[PDB]
Amino acid sequence: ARPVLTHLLVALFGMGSWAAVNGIWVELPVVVKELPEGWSLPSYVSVLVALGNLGLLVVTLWRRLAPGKDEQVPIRVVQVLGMVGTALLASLWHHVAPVAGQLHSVAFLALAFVLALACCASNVTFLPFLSHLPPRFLRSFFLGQGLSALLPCVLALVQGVGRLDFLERFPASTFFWALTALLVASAAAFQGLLLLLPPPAYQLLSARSACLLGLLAATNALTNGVLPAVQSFSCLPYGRLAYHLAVVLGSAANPLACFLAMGVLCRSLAGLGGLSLLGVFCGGYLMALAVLSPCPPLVGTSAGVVLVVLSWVLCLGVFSYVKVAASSLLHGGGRPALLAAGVAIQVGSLLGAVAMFPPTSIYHVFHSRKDCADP
Ligand SMILES: Cc1cc2nc3c(=O)[nH]c(=O)nc-3n(C[C@H](O)[C@H](O)[C@H](O)CO)c2cc1C
Ligand SMILES: Cc1cc2nc3c(=O)[nH]c(=O)nc-3n(C[C@H](O)[C@H](O)[C@H](O)CO)c2cc1C
Repeated sequence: ARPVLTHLLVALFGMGSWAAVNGIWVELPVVVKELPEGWSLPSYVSVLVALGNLGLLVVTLWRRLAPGKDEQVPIRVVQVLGMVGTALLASLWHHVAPVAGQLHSVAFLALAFVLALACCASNVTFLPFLSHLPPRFLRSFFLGQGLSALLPCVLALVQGVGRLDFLERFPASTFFWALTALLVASAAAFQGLLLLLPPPAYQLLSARSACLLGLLAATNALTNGVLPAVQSFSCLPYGRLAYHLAVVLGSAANPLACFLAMGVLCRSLAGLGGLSLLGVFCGGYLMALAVLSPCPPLVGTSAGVVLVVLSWVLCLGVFSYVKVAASSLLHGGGRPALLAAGVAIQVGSLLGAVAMFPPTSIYHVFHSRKDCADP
């Protein structure tokens, strides 16, 4: 009866989805300076988030053994897991211990693994719950899910991450406590959304429903496995302004794509194929730039900064739009159709991360750049 309030509440509910991982990733530079691992930490966090897909195996087993039980119990378990994990991370992130003879960060990595589990279960737990609503709220859900990534980047901007050795404006404790506040707000918004709602076969093997799952898997394998790995190697040779602009504008291109989808939405499979193609084009240009990390073409000229920022903006916006559109097309099916859309996203992301591990952590194909020097 009150559509704007429902839009706001579903937006906040969706915002509290992937905030912990998207905050850890942006905070990595402040933490790296103290931990004994060094700059090998982004390859540990990646493997942890890839292994976190065991939350699906637990959600499925609980949905099997308890067949007709309630549907809001996994949502609340995931929310409490996230809140308590972020509090414990804010409290005990700097404890090291000798494992295998080497000093290692056990508390940081264990809590990152728990948060990855919660965030991976959040998909197959939160997304199918929107079958109780008209399809115009999937777009608000995804807009909030994009704000989930946009807000920590602004927080790291205010903190002063990446200023080059200056001392930030506040330590990592304040950052993780702000993340805890975000997660509590999301839990309260979902509790209100529960008060707002009234008291209570041939498709899976079709070609039209496989053409959408393949698109979801491929676009998510690109956006969630490869770009987080080649980001710095692509953007760093062009300075500190290029890197900051690329990061912030790529993070802000998701909510704007979801707003544009709120405006007009595509519904033909061929249009989504074309959009995915023009996104893969830029996604491949970025990696072709990252392979030549020492000296890419057009370095030190104002053309390269623009040509490397616009690629990130275009890629992330196009893929977010295709995700929103394909998910809204599969909503006609039910909770079963929506459940299929989360599993595909997660399988694609897992395949992307597993495929990106060997070029990055085994053979070292990309070569880093020494600061204040032009090789
Ligand atoms: C290392 C890493 C792995 C991620 N994996 C996923 C993922 O599997 N699925 C997902 O929806 N988002 C994942 N994200 C976040 C994804 O970009 C997220 O949808 C947007 O950040 C906010 O929606 C990941 C983010 C990072 C930094
Ligand atoms: C795997 C890896 C990731 C890196 N990530 C960043 C980064 O995110 N931001 C950055 O400024 N430098 C990054 N660097 C470069 C790092 O800052 C560089 O080694 C030091 O500046 C050299 O003193 C990275 C280097 C490596 C090897």
